[PDB]
Amino acid sequence: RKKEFIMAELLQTEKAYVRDLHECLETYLWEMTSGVEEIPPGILNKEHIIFGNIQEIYDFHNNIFLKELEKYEQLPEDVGHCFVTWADKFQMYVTYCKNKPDSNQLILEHAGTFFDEIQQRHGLANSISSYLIKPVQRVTKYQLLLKELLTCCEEGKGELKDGLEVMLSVPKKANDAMH
Amino acid sequence: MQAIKCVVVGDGAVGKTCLLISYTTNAFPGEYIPTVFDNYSANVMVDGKPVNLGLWDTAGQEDYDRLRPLSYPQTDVFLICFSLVSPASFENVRAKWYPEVRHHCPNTPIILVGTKLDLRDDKDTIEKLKEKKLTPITYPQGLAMAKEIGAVKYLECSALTQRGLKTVFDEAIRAVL
Ligand SMILES: CCN(CC)CCn1ccc2cc(NC(=O)Nc3cc(C)on3)ccc21
Repeated sequence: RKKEFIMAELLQTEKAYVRDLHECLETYLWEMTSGVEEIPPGILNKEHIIFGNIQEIYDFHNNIFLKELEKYEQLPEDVGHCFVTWADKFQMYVTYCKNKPDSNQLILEHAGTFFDEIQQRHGLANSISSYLIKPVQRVTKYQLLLKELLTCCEEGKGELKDGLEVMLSVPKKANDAMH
Repeated sequence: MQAIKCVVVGDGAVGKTCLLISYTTNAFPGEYIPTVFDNYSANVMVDGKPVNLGLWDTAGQEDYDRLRPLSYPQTDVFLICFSLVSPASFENVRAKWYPEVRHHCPNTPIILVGTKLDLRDDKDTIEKLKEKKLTPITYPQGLAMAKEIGAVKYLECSALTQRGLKTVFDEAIRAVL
């Protein structure tokens, strides 16, 4: 029962994360790249700095990772392998976090109400800042879910410990990369 | 209409996630305690004035000292939490949470929140602590700590019983208005 609730959360939160990155990309990012709206010169062609590699992170989750997690739905005791399999892709969270401070400064110092205007316009609860912390949150969350699985999966649990190892090591690497 | 970013910090033992879930859903989640609380916003009226309250969880980031501050900038108010039945989480207010919050957001109000109020009078909890030569954290300890960190209020609450819980967040809002 507990293993089933955790897996269900892992899956539902993964879906929402993909939705949230998608939303970010097709609202805040799209307005800038579109060229429909008036773009503060302090940020013009600096969408690389604002959104870092969030595209690539979204593509990972949307093209691969969510599809693979879904396959482990009835296999909660084995889902650690999913993280082992796809470990190298998580290295892109290092790049993202490294860049997040620069992203944040940029938005303060040069963006004025540009993104607020877009938020108001599109009717979004989440600000661009709320969307942009999400990768950082998500990448620290997976280790929580794996620890929870470990409290309730038998000696068939080295298929979690390696998964957890990976998901402890990604955020540490992202952490240790900060200036 | 006024937007409010509220960040919740503190040790894993506080039950940050459970707190926020229980406040937002009006109910202790009971059966299963979810590990994921996604950034939230909702309208609430306070002292008449309606307000848009933003809540950010930080659970998971407890071991990433350079990742945590990514959530700090532009925060309107911090809830710095400790569990009332964990002396260590209390001491960490002083040792870990207050320092980094001050270092990044030197002029941002802090509410000091004692969680797991319902466990302070629990025989098994009390006995588990006496076996470690400890006791639960009592009211004047919270007050004294709040004074020491420049917290605007010290508040105690239970995600379980809902005792003090709505008030924590009322006061987070009042500390910004
Ligand atoms: C001895 C271990 N117990 C499990 C904890 C077992 C007995 N028990 C089961 C659920 C439960 C829940 C609470 N209480 C809370 O969680 N209060 C909170 C949380 C936050 C935040 O703030 N208040 C008390 C006793 C309970």
